[PDB]
Amino acid sequence: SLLMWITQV
Amino acid sequence: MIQRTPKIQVYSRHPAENGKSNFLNCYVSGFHPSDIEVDLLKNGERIEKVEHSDLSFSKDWSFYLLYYTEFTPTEKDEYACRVNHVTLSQPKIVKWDRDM
Amino acid sequence: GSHSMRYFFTSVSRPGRGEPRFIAVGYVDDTQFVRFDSDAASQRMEPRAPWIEQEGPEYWDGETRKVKAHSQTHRVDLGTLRGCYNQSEAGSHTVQRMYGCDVGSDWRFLRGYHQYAYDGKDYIALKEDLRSWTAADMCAQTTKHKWEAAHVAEQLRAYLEGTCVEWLRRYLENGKETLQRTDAPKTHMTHHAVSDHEATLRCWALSFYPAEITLTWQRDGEDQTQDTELVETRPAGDGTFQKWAAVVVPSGQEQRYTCHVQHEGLPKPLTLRW
Repeated sequence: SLLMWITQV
Repeated sequence: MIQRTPKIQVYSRHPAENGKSNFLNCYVSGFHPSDIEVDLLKNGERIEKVEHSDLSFSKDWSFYLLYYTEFTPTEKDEYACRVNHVTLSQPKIVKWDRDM
Repeated sequence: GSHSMRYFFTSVSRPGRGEPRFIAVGYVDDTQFVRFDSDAASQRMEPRAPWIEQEGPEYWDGETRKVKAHSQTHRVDLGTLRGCYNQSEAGSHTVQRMYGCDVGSDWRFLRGYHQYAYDGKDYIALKEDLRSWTAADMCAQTTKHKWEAAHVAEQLRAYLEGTCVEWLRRYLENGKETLQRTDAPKTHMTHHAVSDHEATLRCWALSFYPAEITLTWQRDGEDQTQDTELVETRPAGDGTFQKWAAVVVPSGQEQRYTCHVQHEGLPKPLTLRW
């Protein structure tokens, strides 16, 4: 359910 | 930085009836940053068994949460909610109106 | 009615002593179901709604690892955004992040979200087209190009248009007894004297779910949408919501005014008068 691939700023 | 002063609502879980047990709520919302101090008062003095919900915020990036205690409303005693925040130079108090 | 699933992430920096406080909450409509807190004792993805406890340990282990992944991504975002804006280290800062999807009454995709904010101000947000971004200041344009070079929006469209919708459908089915109920608002009205030549009428609505409700006053028989006060819908503390609306009425004309309540739990909109 949670997003696996999260991207930094 | 740019901040918002918290919005305060003081109300009861159920319609207030003298003598019958109820819950007193203080709903602080729409503030930033998240660090906040909320107290519930009985004729001025602070209530010590104050529960509170988990910290939350809506999609407009402003936080909200709910404080609540058990209380028995009566004709004489006055209840309020003292909230202190970064945007408040002094604590802001909102007294409880039975029909509000 | 329509439904939504939203994930909120907040990492606040404790300058000097203390690692960034990281909080992650998941929502379906208005209720939270999952939560992680750095200051909590479990250090895991804790459940907050009854229906998700159908998920096995494979779910809770995968979600916990992903939360601790987002914890470090935002711990670097604090240092990255503190250096872009050139700010002090003794001052605290807050990064917030939200992504989710909405569906209609037929559980079909409507629109997705992927937004970011720094200290409560809009930093960067995914537009309606799920392609371009909205960057105001230059430190968000730096992130805009960085996400364009990494094809972030193209990689997220698979989650927003599919993975998010699939899990929301499972959540609405496993918790259909909780997420699909409609509690009709218990209504009443009070009249308190304000002064001479006027008096107020307060139209109440209590113990309803979901929070979406419409309270409009009608003065035989047009809406009084301007000179009416309308408090924000507030939680009652037991899963339901409360809201009221009031109008100031000259004495002797309280019977000409009337309140109208519109809610999902009502087969037909109600109408009350003094």
